[PDB]
Amino acid sequence: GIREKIKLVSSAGTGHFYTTTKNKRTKPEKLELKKFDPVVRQHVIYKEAK
Amino acid sequence: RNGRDSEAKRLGVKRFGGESVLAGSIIVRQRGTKFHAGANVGCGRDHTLFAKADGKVKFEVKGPKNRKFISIEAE
Amino acid sequence: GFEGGQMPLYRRLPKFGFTSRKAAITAEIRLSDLAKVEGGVVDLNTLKAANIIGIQIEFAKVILAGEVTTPVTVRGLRVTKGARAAIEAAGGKIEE
Amino acid sequence: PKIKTVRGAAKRFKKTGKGGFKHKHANLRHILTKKATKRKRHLRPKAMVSKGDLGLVIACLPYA
RNA sequence: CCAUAGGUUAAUGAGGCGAACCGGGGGAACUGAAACAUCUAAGUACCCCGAGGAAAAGAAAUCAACCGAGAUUCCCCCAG
RNA sequence: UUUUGUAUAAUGGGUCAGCGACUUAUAUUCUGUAGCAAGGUUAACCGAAUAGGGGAGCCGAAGGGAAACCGAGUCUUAACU
RNA sequence: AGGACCGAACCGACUAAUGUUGAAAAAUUAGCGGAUGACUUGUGGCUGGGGGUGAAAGGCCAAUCAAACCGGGAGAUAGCU
RNA sequence: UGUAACGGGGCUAAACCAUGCACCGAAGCUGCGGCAGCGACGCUUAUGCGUUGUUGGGUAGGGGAGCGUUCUGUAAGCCUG
RNA sequence: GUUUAUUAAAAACACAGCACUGUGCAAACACGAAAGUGGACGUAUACGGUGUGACGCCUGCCCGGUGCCGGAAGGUUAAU
RNA sequence: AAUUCCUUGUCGGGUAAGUUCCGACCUGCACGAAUGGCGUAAUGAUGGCCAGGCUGUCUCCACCCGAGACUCAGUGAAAUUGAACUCGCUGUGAAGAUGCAGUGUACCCGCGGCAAGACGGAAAGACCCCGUGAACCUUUACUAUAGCUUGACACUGAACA
RNA sequence: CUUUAAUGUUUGAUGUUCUAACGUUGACCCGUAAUCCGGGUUGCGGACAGUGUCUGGUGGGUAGUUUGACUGGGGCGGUCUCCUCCUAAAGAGUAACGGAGGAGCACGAAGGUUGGCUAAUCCUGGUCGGACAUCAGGAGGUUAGUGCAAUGGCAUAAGCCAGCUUGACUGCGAGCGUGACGGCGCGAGCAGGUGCGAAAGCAGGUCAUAGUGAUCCGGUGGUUCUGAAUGGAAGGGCCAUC
Repeated sequence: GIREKIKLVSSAGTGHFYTTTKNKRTKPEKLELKKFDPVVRQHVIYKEAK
Repeated sequence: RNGRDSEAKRLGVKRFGGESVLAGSIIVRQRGTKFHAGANVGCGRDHTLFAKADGKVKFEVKGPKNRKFISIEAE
Repeated sequence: GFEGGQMPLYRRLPKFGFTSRKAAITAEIRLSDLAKVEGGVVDLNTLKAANIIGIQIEFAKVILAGEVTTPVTVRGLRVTKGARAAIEAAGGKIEE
Repeated sequence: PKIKTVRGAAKRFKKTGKGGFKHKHANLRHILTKKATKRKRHLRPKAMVSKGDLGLVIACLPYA
């Protein structure tokens, strides 16, 4: 519905991204989640609420 | 104004009492916890009860609420 | 592949891959041959001459697939591990 | 004549060592962020064509 | 005006027919796609021009691949 | 003949006689059978010409992988109980 | 004088009956309309198929017309009989 | 349309109820004779029998085994004025 | 008057008359790959198209929609 | 009203009696002004209604004259047709029986005649439905295209402001 | 460099004028005893018109086609996928244009864990204060709640509140369930790295069951896997994803 799709990109040098959905209207703030990076193999901070 | 129903989900008891199971085997695919998990039985995310060790299926009635457990006897 | 009008199996499944261009010029030599090469020396020619790989073939490989006996000198071909041991065990010589 | 291969079937099935055919799983091209990673991880390896369908496949692929 | 156009005469050749094969100029649709329009049928049917006992093509501004081959045409593979 | 079901008042046939409908070619798969057998077999063509040559090729003896590549293993994966 | 009036030839075809395996694949008999006109007729010519021609009915184009006839594509195709 | 709601005659039992013993009754079962399929089993061994058990309705359809026709070889043979 | 030759002759078609509209002549328009031809050896009192349909009394309001005619400022807008 | 469903509207005229006809009213389902409105003399093998005359149209048919029909001689078809030793009823039955069951009736064979049945004959129902059938027709369905139309380049230049 | 002034020069733009291309279905002459045509002279028009290629617009004038199925005949109406209950005959499944309802999402907390807590309603007392807003006590028992239908669940709470958080992880997966298949579902455990907790442990989303779309074609990021002489590249593959 209204809830958009965003890419959580990795803070390490890799291009690896998780992908998910955000309500852009009610939460306009960016979304930072310490997720797992399998190229670095380490839990790195992910950014970019699209 | 009518004429619709969902597809039948095929719930129920898949392995009955005394029936030998392997580990991992689904015993009761069901909807709430009509049957609860007992010894060597796990309860999945949709309340599917599955054999966590090998053995024989044991339906029992335990506890102060007369719940229907399902154990597995090691066999 | 006509299932009534349902989308057929060869058309509801995705397609994968590509064709190599290079696997059509590689070959795969057993050890049952190379007693057939007339010489006790094995190159791409000496195999082509023995009607065993084909003219278009550029690459060849000497897979363990049974029973080399005579001492054979393999030249310029890739040899697998097990068949390096089998060629060198029955006399033999592998240079590249 | 000589039998023509159903050509878009050759791009989708590949013959194996004992005559069965492997194929890539469906459902893993797009709409993907809605799917669990357990689905997607179980759809990546290639799979054998089942018993029902080998008749169709062998009919479409007579040289492979 | 010179001259060209035109006119007259003579010499040589052509014209038309013919079954298929051949080269070229044009060129469908039914059909198949379980509908249909891209696609197919198919450069097929047909129409037209021209030629020969055959025609056409043909003597690398061609391939190949760091080795080489050596014009064109036809057949069997390559290879569904 | 078609049908759930035809004495059916459902179809067809006035009768006789003659003709009248699962073929042919080329590929592929399985069964039988024959030859040879980790090998089998040639096509075009040459031709004393159904012989004999011709093994170009095709199929099989090795798979895995999208592919490089590896190879009785291989792919997945940083690595696999 | 008159797309004037009555009415034969001439052109037509309103009604009825017969006929309907007819005398006739459209007629006969009894009445009927026009009958100097936008008439009728002979002989020749011209227009052609998505085309002609049409005082228009989808009429007519050789007893064929919401697309002639012949030949070909062609054994079109027919999940239907 | 005609009795026309026992098939009919006809029945006061030839109706109904209860009990019992007879008999009729099918391509069922049995008897006798025959053929064929599938098993098992001692030989026969390349199969037949002293056997022996059991099976044999059949549409779509699958499997197996045959007869006839015309033509070629056997056949310049063998029948035939 | 004409029409469904062969089940419909009619209120239908036609018609004189009316109106609208196009057309300045190498006319519009039509047949025609084109040449050309008809329009017409005519010239706007003519010709083509469309509707209505002798005559008499008349033909009212609506330009928002669709079309046509006219305008060129601005927006958008192809090949290049 | 060629227009009006309700509707045989209501009133009037004609008729013994008038769903039609004529006149009128107007509540015009759903007239109406050049897809013309309303009148309209004459005309019409035009539509509707009334009357005089006339009559076999009819009450209700009768007789007669001819041509067939019928008999004889000659010639000599056709559609149809599984086979026939081809009755009625009542019932059964693929549900409307010459063929089944029960029963009743009926010597065998023709000729003239009638047409109730043989789901009679003729024509692979024209209606209805279906077919991923066809054809023509329409349109602001889709896709094209002829035609008309727009600009660029070509054919296609100079001399001055 | 910025900004300006004069000249020369280099090119485009526009308007007037011109004759020389082209048009002439104007006149005259000739081929020619010819209203065709061609040539000549001249007049008029004249870079226009016209035609070719390209291009926008218009285009039933014409052509090719499409215009669903279910359906107690077809049309008209309704429906078409997914979830819940009943029908459904005490395993599963089970039809009808049978009876009833819902979905085409929401959520970065409404997920994970740790620690804690327990509802509805009614009665009584009490400032504004009321049938019903807060307080206190009692009865009561989950008649409540569960992000949204219904069913099954839920107190060990799956309900309610707070602290810290990202396991809403990545690669796999014994074994099962469920479908004709495509597919869908459940899953202990293994490896890597993480959160909460003192720890045992729990966490691969949410109490569960709806919240959806195959393939092709193509877009974006990563990975030399390929890369038609060779080195690259383009394109393709693979992984993620739209």
